[PDB]
Amino acid sequence: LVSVYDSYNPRTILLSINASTHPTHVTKFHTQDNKILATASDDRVTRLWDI
Amino acid sequence: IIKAYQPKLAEGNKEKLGKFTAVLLRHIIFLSNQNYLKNVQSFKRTQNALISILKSLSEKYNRELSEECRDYINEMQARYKKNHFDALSNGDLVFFSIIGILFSTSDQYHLVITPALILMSQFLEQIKFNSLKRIAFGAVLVRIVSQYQRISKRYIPEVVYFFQKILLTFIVKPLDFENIRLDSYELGLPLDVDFTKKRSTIIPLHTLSTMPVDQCVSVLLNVMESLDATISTVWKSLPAFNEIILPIQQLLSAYTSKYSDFEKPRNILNKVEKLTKFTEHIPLALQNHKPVSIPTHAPKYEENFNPKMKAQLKKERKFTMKEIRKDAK
Amino acid sequence: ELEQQRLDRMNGMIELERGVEDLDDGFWEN
Amino acid sequence: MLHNPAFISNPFQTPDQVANLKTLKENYVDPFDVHESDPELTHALDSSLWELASLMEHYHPNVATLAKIFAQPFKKLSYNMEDFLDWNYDSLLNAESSRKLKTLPTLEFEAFTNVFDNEGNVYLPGVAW
Amino acid sequence: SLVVQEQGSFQHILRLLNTNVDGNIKIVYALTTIKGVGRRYSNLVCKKADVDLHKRAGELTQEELERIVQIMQNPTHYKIPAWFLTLANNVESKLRDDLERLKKIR
Amino acid sequence: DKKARRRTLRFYTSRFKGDDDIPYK
Amino acid sequence: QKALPASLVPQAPPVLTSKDKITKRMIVVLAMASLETHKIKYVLLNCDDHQGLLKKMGRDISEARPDITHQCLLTLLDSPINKAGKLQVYIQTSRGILIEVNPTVRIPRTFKRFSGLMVQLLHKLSIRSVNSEEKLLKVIKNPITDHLPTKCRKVTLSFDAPVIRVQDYIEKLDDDESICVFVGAMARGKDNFADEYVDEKVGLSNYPLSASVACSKFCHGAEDAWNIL
Amino acid sequence: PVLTSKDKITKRMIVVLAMASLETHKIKYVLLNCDDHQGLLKKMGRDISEARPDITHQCLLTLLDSPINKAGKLQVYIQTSRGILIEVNPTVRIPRTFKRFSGLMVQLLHKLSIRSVEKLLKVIKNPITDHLPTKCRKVTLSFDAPVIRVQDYIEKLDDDESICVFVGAMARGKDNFADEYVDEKVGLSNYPLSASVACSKFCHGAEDAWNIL
RNA sequence: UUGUUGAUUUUGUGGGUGGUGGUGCAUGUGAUGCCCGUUCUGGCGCGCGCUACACUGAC
Repeated sequence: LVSVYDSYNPRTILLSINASTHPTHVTKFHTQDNKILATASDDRVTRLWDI
Repeated sequence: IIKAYQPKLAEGNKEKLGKFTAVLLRHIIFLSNQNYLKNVQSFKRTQNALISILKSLSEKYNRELSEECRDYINEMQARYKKNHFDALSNGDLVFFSIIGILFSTSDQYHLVITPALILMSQFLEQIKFNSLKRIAFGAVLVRIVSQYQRISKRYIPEVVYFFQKILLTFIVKPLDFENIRLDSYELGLPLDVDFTKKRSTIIPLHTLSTMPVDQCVSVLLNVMESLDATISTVWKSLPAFNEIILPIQQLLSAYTSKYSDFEKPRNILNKVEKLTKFTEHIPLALQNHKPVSIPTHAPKYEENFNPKMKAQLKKERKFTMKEIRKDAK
Repeated sequence: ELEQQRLDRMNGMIELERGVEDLDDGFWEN
Repeated sequence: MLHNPAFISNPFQTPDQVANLKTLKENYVDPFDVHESDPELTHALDSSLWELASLMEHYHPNVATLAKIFAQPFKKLSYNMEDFLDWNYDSLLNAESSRKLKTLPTLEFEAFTNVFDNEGNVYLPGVAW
Repeated sequence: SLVVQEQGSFQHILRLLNTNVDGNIKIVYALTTIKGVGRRYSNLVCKKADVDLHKRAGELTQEELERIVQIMQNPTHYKIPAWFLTLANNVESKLRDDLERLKKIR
Repeated sequence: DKKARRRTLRFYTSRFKGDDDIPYK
Repeated sequence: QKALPASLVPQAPPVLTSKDKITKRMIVVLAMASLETHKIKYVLLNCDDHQGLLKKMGRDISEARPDITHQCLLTLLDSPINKAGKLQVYIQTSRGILIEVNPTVRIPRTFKRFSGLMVQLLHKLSIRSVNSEEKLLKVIKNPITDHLPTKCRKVTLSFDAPVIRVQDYIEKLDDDESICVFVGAMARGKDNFADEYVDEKVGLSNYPLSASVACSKFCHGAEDAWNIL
Repeated sequence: PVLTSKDKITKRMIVVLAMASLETHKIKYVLLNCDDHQGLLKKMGRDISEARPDITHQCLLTLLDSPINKAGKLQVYIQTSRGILIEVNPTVRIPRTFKRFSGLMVQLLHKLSIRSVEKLLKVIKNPITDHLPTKCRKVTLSFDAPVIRVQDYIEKLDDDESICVFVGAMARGKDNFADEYVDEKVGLSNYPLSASVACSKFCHGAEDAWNIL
């Protein structure tokens, strides 16, 4: 599960996505584009998600 | 002795014969240990006859026999625990034979077989097998365990290990089998043996005590004859037949290359090629599990539904309150 | 029946009719 | 390794798909290399574990039971390794003698005339007194 | 390639006091499941054991588990305060008598 | 060395079918 | 090529509930169910056990058979589709009481006990599990329509309607949608109980069908259609 | 036409309801039930678990009421646990209520046959095989047996032959009641199947395979 | 061994038996078909108000 939190606001989950059943080791926001988020998993597929 | 102490003659004769069943078993073992090369025929007339008597006794005194059988099993580790093969004798080979006669070897768990099979497997691996007498002793053990699994056909890894080293021991290394651990490099057969004469493949027990080339060759033939039977019956059915037989194929190939005339490995090899050809070696699939149904729950209810004394005491008061309160008005 | 009794035991029927799986509880722990 | 789902047969599966599996079935070859010393290059991950399947048929009952776990769902998180490390042939026999369950010793209905072969029915052919 | 963390991996389940305790649950409330241990008792045991109250049960180390054990079994030596650790039938018969004699009056 | 790791791992260690009816009482 | 799921242990599928409207499912509405309680203890009124009493009630004892409702639930509840968690059952009593049946329930196979359950549900408005963990039989507020999924197809069993293959029928339907089948546990009567809610009526066989037989036949096609086995 | 055991040529789906727990006891003789007569069965030593006849009533209702029966392509057989083999005339409409069903079986067991003024229910002599068609395929319902599509099974079988489905009315027991007579055992669903449900599936499959509709 | 009594039993080992068992059938009979006890001791209806079913919440 990949979770997005508003910085300095731990209480509230802004967005939760289950990328894969396998562990998700890398989760990086795209530097150019805000909307899209990239995730890598032990599933070996690096899905590109969006908010 | 059995006739003089039948169960009906007097009370307690059942116990005396039951103890006699254990006593007879040790006598059968005891005679085998004794030298009998002088009078093998007379020994054969006694040795089988006593076994037949023991079979009748075992049919009624299996409990007493089994207890003695365990005790002999237990004792011989202790002798193996100090003497190793020097503890092992002809009678021990005889013993494992008698157990198969008088007990069901084709059981997943049995009182006497399972201690015995584990014990024989220990010899098939722990023992050095560094002398012709020792190898010949191992050859008998392999045959006994093979008969034990004559129907069950369970897989014994020690049998695989024993065949590999013995085959390689008689070819001593050729520098291409470094994964097999040998215990004697001086037992290599000479190149001059004919391997076409008809040599008896039966190993007499009495010859074990006495123990040259012909004796080495006969032991080799008996061992590999059991090897061919093992491939045909047990290893063929196993899913890993190709992996199990692969080291054996190379060893048999060395026998043929060094000896064109020597025919048995070619027959075993050619047999082995046929088994591998027909068998389809496929990726195994075992985690294909039956789906699980949704959970089940029974309902709780009353068979006769209805629409502690202190509560009743309070209840009756209220009814009494209402009447009495009316009464005053 | 003797033939049938033998077949069931090759499959793991244990006579005291328990099974082989019952025999493998606690064995490895101690 | 324990199972390749591509080789499973489904009942509803269409006959053209049924034919395809045989072509996949027939052309398979085990790619695991035993002589390669590099664990990252043995191509083990593409092979399958047949050797453990044979261990399910091991003569010892309990040892086979351990091999049967791989045919059972992997509910358990892990197995305590220290309970299985120091085991010996002596321990197996000692544990066998010290068995919580006791069974009845039974007998073979089959009858063998001679226990060893000569130099009717022979229990141990190829061995003589 | 070879990395081993000395703390050890997160433990999904643990066995404390002959009881299975989920690593996921908070240490204080994961410790309540044991019989006789409530929220306050678990809190105080954690405070005595010097275990941070922002930790999950799975993350606990062996020494912390042993310490909380020793706190539980042997409370007093760690100076835990002691405080912290037919007639109705007769009345019914009397009422019934009263009611019967009340009917007698009426 | 075994005895040391025996201690540590101690903490680590932890349907009606067909026509069957509900129980009588 | 695709990576296997992390956990291969078989897990029970989710138990379907009225709150969840997205998932496709098999809805079966046993309309015109004849269930009533009356003090003698309350006993589920029966055509054979109680005819003098219902005569005093003035209702026809011909339509006083809770048996037909009982057998239909056994077949529907025991079907593999139920075991797969793709079927949820509703029961509409002739008197206007709507009952939701949890897929996990195990109603007593014996009819006499089944009467004991129904008097409890009608009076207590709910039925508890032995372990007290879930709502198995609950009475719910009418109309039935709100309890149905948002996108769903509605049909009734009509002998006079055209005979259609249930498998081909389900196959041609969509994948987001679901199916409702309004089956009459009523013995005899005009097939207009669910006319208000249903959009079309279909026939399952040329010959007359019992409610237990028809519901079983319909669900088997769904298992073939959805590949439930 | 109404099929009869005398006629063997006609293709038909036979269903054998083996291990049927139908027994009559007189304190007057009445059909035994698991719950109605508990202490009475205890006096016999027969466990009340296997005293469950309405399963046979349930299987008969779904079998008899199936469209295939209306098409005259199905006959039902009941082999009682006691060893009594019963013919079911396809024309019979057994009572829907169990209490009335019990009154039929007691009459059938004692009188040996039920006649209406052809015997609707009649007792017959064992073994089953003589009553079965001369050319016929035999199978049982086994959970361990492989999952097979009944529609797929019937399609590949020959036409002139006939199919027997041995369904065990017993709530629980080892599935060997018909092993002596049957040649292969087949599983129908991955999940457990009740006797009534399982026989209904075969009726549904045979209808689709033979296009009974 | 009985309850005084005299071999009628007792003990140990093997061991056959369904039988003062029912129900029908054929002029009672049938190597008939089918299956498979004794005596006592007890035995509410109609109405109100308040609290919960949590994250708009608990601490």
